[PDB]
Amino acid sequence: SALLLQEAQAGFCRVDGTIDNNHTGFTGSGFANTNNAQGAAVVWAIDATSSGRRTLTIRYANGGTANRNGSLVINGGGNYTVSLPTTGAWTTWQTATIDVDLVQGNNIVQLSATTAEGLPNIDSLSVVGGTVRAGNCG
Ligand SMILES: [Ca+2]
Ligand code: NA
Repeated sequence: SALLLQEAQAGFCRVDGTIDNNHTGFTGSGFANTNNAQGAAVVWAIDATSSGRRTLTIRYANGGTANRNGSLVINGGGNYTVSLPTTGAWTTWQTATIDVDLVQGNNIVQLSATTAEGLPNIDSLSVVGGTVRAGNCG
């Protein structure tokens, strides 16, 4: 019972940048393309019926040469790091995976750029562990 969160669907809260569709290979209607600024984020919300460990999978494209690593923070601060190396092209997508603890109830998940390049393009977030559904943005 994984939860797959796409742009333009319940549980997708914000991108500092735009939702774009001009590179092939994404899923849903697009992908998030952040501003080129550190701290630029993609934000989702997840409701968990019980606290407990989840595995998050972030599908992403990085057509630049440099890593564009992310800070992943839950409820404005768990604080995690996500490594986001080059995928070799803006049309090649890979996944980065990270285990986190979610609390029972609402979990605002922010993935933010650690560098001035912003994040790679972010296609989707997948969440596995217990019962999780779209949360409340805000
Ligand atoms: Ca997508
Ligand atoms: Na960008």
